[PDB]
Amino acid sequence: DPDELARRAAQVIADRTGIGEHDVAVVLGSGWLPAVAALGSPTTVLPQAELPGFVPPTAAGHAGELLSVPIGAHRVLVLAGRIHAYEGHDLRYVVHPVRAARAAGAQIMVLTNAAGGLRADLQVGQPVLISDHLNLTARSPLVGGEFVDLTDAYSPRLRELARQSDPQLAEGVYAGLPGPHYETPAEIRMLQTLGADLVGMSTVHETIAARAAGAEVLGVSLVTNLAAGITGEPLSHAEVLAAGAASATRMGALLADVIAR
Amino acid sequence: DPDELARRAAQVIADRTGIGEHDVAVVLGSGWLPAVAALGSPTTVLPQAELPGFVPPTAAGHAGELLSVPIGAHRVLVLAGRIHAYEGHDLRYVVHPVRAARAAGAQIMVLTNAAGGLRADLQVGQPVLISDHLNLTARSPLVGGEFVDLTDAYSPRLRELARQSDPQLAEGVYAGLPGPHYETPAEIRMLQTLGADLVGMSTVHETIAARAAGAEVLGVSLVTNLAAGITGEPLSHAEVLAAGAASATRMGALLADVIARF
Amino acid sequence: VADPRPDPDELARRAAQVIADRTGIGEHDVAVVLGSGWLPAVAALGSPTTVLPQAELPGFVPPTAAGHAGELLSVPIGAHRVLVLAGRIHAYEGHDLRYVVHPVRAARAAGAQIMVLTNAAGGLRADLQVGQPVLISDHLNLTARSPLVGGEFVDLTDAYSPRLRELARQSDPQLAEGVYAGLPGPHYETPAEIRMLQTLGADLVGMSTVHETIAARAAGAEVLGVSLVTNLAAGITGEPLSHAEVLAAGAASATRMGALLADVIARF
Ligand SMILES: O=c1[nH]cnc2c(Sc3ccccc3OCP(=O)(O)O)c[nH]c12
Ligand SMILES: O=c1[nH]cnc2c(Sc3ccccc3OCP(=O)(O)O)c[nH]c12
Ligand SMILES: O=c1[nH]cnc2c(Sc3ccccc3OCP(=O)(O)O)c[nH]c12
Repeated sequence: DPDELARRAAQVIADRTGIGEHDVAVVLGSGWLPAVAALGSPTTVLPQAELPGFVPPTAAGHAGELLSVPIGAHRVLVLAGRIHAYEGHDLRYVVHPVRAARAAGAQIMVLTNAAGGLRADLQVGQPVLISDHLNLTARSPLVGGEFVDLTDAYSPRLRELARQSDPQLAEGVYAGLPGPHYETPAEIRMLQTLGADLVGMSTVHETIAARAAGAEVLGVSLVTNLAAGITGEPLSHAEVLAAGAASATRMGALLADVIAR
Repeated sequence: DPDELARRAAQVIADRTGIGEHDVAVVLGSGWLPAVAALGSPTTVLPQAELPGFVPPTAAGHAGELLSVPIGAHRVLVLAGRIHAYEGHDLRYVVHPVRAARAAGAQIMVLTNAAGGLRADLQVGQPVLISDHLNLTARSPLVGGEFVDLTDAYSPRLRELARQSDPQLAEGVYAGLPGPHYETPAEIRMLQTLGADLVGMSTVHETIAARAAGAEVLGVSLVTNLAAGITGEPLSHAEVLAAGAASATRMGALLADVIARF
Repeated sequence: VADPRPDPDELARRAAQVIADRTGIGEHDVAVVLGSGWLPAVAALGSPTTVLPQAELPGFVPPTAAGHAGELLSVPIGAHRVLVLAGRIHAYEGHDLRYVVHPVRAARAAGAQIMVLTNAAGGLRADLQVGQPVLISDHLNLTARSPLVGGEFVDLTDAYSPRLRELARQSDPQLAEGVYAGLPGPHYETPAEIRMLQTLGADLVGMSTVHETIAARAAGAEVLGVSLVTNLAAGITGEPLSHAEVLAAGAASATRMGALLADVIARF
């Protein structure tokens, strides 16, 4: 049962961290690990694999670690790594970390990801606030009887708080696709026609599950590339990884400052 | 085998209703269930749970009802309560009511549903004829070697007969999505771009199955809410049940008067 | 009844071994998959040195179309040894995508560097005629599926090699190109769905190819895609044609396109 597995996970988290309740959770995606160094000093770090119901992250740069971090009056559950629908897991396992974080007390989820830019004026390494999403997976993490409203799924209030730390932050609609193949240029033109600004392979189900469980969501993409058929700056793979790591390191400090309110 | 479970269901329907043949079937959506109280004078009520093929092996709670209702010269099979794709069951169970009804002689399927309104002229509590659909589920109820042309899937002839009962009935394109989450405002703007007037969580597979089985389809949406991000108010299942309950007597009357014209 | 879930790479290796043994050819550098309406193309490719039933190869689900569909032919074309798969299986038949893309993976394991993937399609774009062959410039995968599993990534830029389209147009410079929308099927589209597909940039609509292209690119093969327009899509206006006119136009185009592919492959 998803709710009971979430309650068991939250019990182990409380016991292993010695913290009764974490009021904020952060899921770090691909390219986001460098944010850890700037978020704060962890009081506990443990493998996700030792938590009930957690399929260990396997994607390159997903540590598969949970960090407990004090940030002002807040106790922040940091999930360094997530699992993806393209790994073949039932969506109940994909959204279990978010349900476990809610059961551990998290009222606000920061969901981070890597994304393709669908606009030629986005830059590799640019952080982009998620204004909304397009679920283009033909799936839901919810079952019969769970009829959840996704108006303001990405809290306007949280984007406003982020812009108090960096008022220049861009925003965009994130298209969640199944993957794991990348898009054809014709698919990228279609996504622009459907009103998407960003493309990736996570987040939409985690957002739906977070809203169904009564949590507010702040979504942040790191643009790792311009999407198929959009020509962008000639960068080496080292320049792409370096630009991403520098933004992820800066965004850790920004998230710490925003969470601290 | 879907066709054989349909045939066995039709045999039991004939035996328990004492009616050899039903020429019309009505599927009542969430938001149309209360209309069963106001749709003619039912002579027989059968539990779907006692009919072959109706309940998925891992079905949740109690199955629905089937009623036999005389409406004009017609004997109507009314399916009160249905299986949705969002419950996770094979689409054979979503479309079994349509296939069982066809095997019992139904040449016309009235498929009803609740919908979010996208087109500006469509109001909460308005019945809307379905002109066409967008299947946005990436699924089909048909298996290999079952082909069907979906040109005029929603019989123009039946929409014209409905308009003899109420000549001001609007019509719109219905987008069938998986659900059960409601849409983001961004997804609603996308659906407007793709030409949807209505959004919901049923019907598209039942329509495909009906056409494949040789039945004509009338689709009727009740607008239970404006689509996400139009008012800015959140959406709830309570709105669908509330709009259905309030409209039940009107919608029952409409379905009776339209079916009488078939 | 149970699906054994064989490992794709090993099933492809074993299939390529049986293909080498039964054809007496160690390597096939080109593969051709002939879709619906494409059987007339077979004779113009050349004289086959081996013909065998697909069903006798490991991992091959037999195509449902019988006769000369469901065959593998080994055909010499210039300096090349060409693996011709007459018929395919479809996602609508309900099989796991590993079976849908297994023929392409088996062909790659037998040495195929280039895949020619042909299909039937409905025409959306105003200029397209029933019977017209159309080069695939790009695709829209509208199935919400992938034939790739966790950790397998592929860039689908130029999935349909511009080089191979240019070689096809050297053999017949009037060949049109268009974007193929791959749908699950097996129902055909409503007119409203077809107006949607036009908005999303599709010129052609069918029930195959997209997963085979993804699997081909992931395995390192170049792809040439060709649609035969068998019908105008739902709601698309055109001259009324009889069933006989439609079928005859297709068969004559398939014959010509067989000769064109023989000439193009000789220049690969
Ligand atoms: O162009 C692009 N198309 C589609 N997806 C992307 C991504 S995200 C991505 C891609 C492959 C694997 C994992 C990914 O994300 C993991 P997560 O951060 O969401 O946990 C970047 N660029 C593109
Ligand atoms: O705005 C909307 N978006 C998407 N679906 C809807 C529905 S339908 C619906 C909603 C909740 C639960 C079940 C529903 O369908 C059952 P049925 O009537 O088709 O049997 C109304 N409004 C919207
Ligand atoms: O209008 C159309 N809509 C959608 N699909 C089509 C097809 S393809 C097709 C249809 C039924 C069965 C199989 C099919 O594909 C065979 P293949 O050549 O890809 O192996 C033609 N016309 C339309």
